Amino acid sequence: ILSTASVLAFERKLDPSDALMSAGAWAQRDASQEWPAVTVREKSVRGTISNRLKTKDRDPAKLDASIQSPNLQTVDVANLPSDADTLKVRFTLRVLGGAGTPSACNDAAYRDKLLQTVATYVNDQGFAELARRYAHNLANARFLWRNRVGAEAVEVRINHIRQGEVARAWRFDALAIGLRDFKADAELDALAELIASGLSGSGHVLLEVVAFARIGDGQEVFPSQELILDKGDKKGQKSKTLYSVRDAAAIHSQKIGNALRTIDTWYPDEDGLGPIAVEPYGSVTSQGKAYRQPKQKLDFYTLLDNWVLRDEAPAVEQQHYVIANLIRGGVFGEA
Amino acid sequence: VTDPEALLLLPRLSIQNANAISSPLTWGFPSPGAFTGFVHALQRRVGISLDIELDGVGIVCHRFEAQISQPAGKRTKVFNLTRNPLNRDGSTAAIVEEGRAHLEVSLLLGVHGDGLDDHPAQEIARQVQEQAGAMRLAGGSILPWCNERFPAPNAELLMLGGSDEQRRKNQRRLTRRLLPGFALVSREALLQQHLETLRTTLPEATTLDALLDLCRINFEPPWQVRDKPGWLVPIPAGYNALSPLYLPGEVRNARDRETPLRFVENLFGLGEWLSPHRVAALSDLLWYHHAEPDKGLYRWSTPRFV
Amino acid sequence: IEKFRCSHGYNEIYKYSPDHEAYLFYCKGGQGQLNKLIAENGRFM
Amino acid sequence: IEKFRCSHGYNEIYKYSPDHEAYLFYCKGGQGQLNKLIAENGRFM
RNA sequence: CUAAGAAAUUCACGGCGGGCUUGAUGUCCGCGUCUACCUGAUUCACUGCCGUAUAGGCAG
Repeated sequence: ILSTASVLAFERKLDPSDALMSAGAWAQRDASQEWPAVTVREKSVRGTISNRLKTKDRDPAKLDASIQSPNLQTVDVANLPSDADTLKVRFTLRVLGGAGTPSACNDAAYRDKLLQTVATYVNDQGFAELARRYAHNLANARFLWRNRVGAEAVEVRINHIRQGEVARAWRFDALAIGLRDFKADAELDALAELIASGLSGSGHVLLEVVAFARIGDGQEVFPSQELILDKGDKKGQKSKTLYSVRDAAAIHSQKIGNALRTIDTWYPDEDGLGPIAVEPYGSVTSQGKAYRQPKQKLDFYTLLDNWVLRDEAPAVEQQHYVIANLIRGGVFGEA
Repeated sequence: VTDPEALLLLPRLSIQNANAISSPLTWGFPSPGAFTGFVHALQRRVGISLDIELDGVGIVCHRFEAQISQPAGKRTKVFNLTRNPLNRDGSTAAIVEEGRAHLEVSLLLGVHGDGLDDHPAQEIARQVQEQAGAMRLAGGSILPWCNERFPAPNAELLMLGGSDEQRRKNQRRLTRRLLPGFALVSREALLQQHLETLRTTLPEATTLDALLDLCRINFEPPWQVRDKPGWLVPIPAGYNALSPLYLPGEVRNARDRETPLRFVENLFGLGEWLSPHRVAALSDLLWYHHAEPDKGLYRWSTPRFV
Repeated sequence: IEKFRCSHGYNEIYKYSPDHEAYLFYCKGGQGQLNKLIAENGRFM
Repeated sequence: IEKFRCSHGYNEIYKYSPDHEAYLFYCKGGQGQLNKLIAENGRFM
């Protein structure tokens, strides 16, 4: 009957690291191995009320009594130094390989059917549309999340690392490579064949991604923000905490991973957004709305069942999305 | 178990988000079972090809940083979480707290077999390093040291020495290499004799309470804190049976249907963080696997320590 | 004078402090956490 | 031999030191800080 | 075959209003630092001549 396996689990291929941010001056980017780190420091913010009022706090006596009592925090802030206009964000990325093989599968019949489906896809069309989009999201510095929206010039340097030394070095102008068009280039396609040979092979392909952005002298950079519940009890505490590995601000690895997976241009809703992250029931956190709903036949699970179980192979875009989920990872399975 | 014919040293390995939740009772450094299972996964993936038996693991931990945060006004700590995606309706999913920690450990794994004579030592050392570069150690990715000053290479020390002096000499050479860390060993005999002295103090005492007494900084009246020998920590020392061993194709929703399953429960022993040159024998300080499957008692320890 | 103030769009609960004349950041949460904190501590100081 | 000596008009607490045979300046404060330091450390050395 | 396998905290913010810390005070008696050495290991790869030469030789 070939039912679905009760334990499905794919390991995360395209594994990035924590993107360390450091700062220095542009036009000495080639000597940027001793650039001092952007440090996370504290500052006090004091605001008036700016939220919408709940129609019982709209009495002008109550409003004037409320705005005489401001609300005080102490936020973490990360700024460039006052004599440094460039943010250097530097992470590593392992492209692991064995992209179709699950880390856990119950039914051996389902496992061999899934391996046959994946090898059918790879022999049919390899990881060349997927690795082109991963090379784009490495090429345009989308992993620079808010550090990219006002930059004068973003330059991304990608170095393939063999046993101890650089095997091949790239260099992109990340503002020319757009955030929504997956076009073609020679160096982008060379990076695409490298990520394809990573994802197809057995061993890992390691890349070092460095991105510089001219923000301005002393301007604010945006490292990753920490999700802490239980901020504290009966005292005054921090409202916004910034990530920092070793006294050095940083972006989380899962935020870099969400930037790299932003390849999904094939969801059935119109591309007013553009590419979104590859997720089952593809759900943009900032939008708060989950596209690729299971009401339509276009989420990950139903497409995987139609592809593997009953051999209803979807469109090439949707199976690009399915194999992009398999590279993404996940824990699947019913009761 | 059997003694190692050689002693491979995986260098300083960076692990970015390891499981800081070792056990239901302990947080902090990941469980030693992660490292022994990692070494068995290394054996499962290259040891069958190089005809060697990678077995045992020495944990050094050059540096450690739990992604924690002490809240305002509390003595305790909480864990910095990740933001999981939304559900299919856009609602925030129920947050499941996972601990994350950044480790820098080096693994003294013992190797014995007929593959030592077939291949050069640096060849099998580079082979298991290139394999461990694409693996994970406690749920955390292994960061592979790209474009720093110089890569930390391997050195497979042959445990068979031409003398006692040559053995101590290259052992001291290795111990100088893994020196900025802190070796983790299993100290269960000290926990047992602390149980005996505490039972002499007041009877019907559990060694759960002896473990808890060895953890806490208890104060004594004349005020003086109780001294503790070394850095004594609680570790999860394996699993104990809760269920009869089920058949492979019998339990519903297993990982696979060719492996017998058994519902188990953690066993909390005791460990001791000591500097690695205290032991004077690096053939020791390796964490092995002791199952005894008929009783339960799937556990790990450092046998031949003292 | 209200003991808690929810900043509504930003999901932050501000509790009034009397030493300085201002509100300080208490915890995250919205109207439900605000109402639960009002039920626990009582509003109007 | 007393461990603390309050200099009363000048609001200074002097603690006895044994190396040199004299009192040295410990902190400021009067009789209350002196009595609190006596309760914490014990007088008469 | 690792309490395995998966994960975007984030959008905005005026901390400023103001201020007399003061009086007083003995640090001080006493003291043996000695003993004995290779800075020299080629440790000055120098100065100049013949030659168009940096090629190659020569002189002290």
